[PDB]
Amino acid sequence: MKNTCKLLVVADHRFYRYMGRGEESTTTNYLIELIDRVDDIYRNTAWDNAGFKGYGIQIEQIRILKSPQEVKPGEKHYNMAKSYPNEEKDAWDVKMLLEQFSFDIAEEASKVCLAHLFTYQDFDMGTLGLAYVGSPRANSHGGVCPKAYYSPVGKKNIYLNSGLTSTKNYGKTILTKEADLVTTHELGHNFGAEHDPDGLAECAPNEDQGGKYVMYPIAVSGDHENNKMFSQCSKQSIYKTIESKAQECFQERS
Ligand SMILES: [Zn+2]
Repeated sequence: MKNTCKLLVVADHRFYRYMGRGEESTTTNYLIELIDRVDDIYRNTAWDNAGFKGYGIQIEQIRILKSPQEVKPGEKHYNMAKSYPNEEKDAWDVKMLLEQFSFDIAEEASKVCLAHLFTYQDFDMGTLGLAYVGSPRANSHGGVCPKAYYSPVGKKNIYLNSGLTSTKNYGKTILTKEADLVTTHELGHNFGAEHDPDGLAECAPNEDQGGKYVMYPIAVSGDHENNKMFSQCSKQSIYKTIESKAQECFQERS
């Protein structure tokens, strides 16, 4: 039916050079494969533990920004060669970066269920990504489905159906299996999931119980059985969002 959230996938010049080897083919295939692996997790998840399954993601359009964005003095762009505010770090403040991407990609984002940015930046405090949390409410801007949000400062309409993933952490490239989980997790927020309560052991098992689920606030290793699965807490939240938003912007799988 309408069980697929089409994506606008964007790779900046950093991801192109460091993850893609300066090759459009390589960068492109990497993203295509990663999204498909993430899609397997979503598609096989039974949100109602019964029959509400088969919902996933699929790339609608891929954009590879081979080189940085020629910028002028006092202006900033998410694909600009240098980082903001501290260029020396070559890693933006993740929050400002997600907002900038949303501002600059507004036009295209209005045409897709979700827009996701892939970069290669070593964000402070082991941060690997960020994304706006979705909601079942139609007038709630964040997450799945485009809903114009007038940005007082931006002086224009933007869409908060976005998120980003970085495959660099502590000076090195993270593992492929870790990359898959960062994106699953960020898309998870987009799909309506909040962080698993570090209290309710039902949603945050001990290592001898299979480990944490993908939406735990501290990045899982991906070594354990539960690491690439959504908890009950996440299933309930995402089910709620999907139930109403799927009718809103989900399409059929191509
Ligand atoms: Zn999170």
